[PDB]
Amino acid sequence: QRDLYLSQSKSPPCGGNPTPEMNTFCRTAIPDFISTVNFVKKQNDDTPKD
Amino acid sequence: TYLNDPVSQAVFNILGTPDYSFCMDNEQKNWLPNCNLMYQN
Amino acid sequence: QSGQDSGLTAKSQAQQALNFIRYASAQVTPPSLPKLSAYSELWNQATAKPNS
Repeated sequence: QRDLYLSQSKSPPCGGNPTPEMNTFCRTAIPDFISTVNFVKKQNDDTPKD
Repeated sequence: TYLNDPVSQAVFNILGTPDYSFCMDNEQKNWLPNCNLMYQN
Repeated sequence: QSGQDSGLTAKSQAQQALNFIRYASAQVTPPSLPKLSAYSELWNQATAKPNS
């Protein structure tokens, strides 16, 4: 979808006068979703260090 | 400047009167502070 | 002549006839041209590159 929007830069939504959230979506890329899940780090965060 | 003949003027009015949506955002929600376009409204 | 301080007004007999022609020929209400968003969406599909 973002590649389609980029190839449609002149026209809306990324063009014209986009809404601020639409502009933010147009500019920022999407990160890799797999790398955001790590059970060890999450459990360590939940557990108190003591 | 304007076209030399009234009938061609009417034809250009029919062909080239943009919609009011061209003086608003792509979400069709809010207007624009400046718009030289002479939309139908 | 000076009848209306605002809006489409005629200052002469010839301009009165011209204003009548504008009114009777339905030139004071122009047709509705396509919405910006809808036309952009349709045209982007219409001018699509071949298999790209």
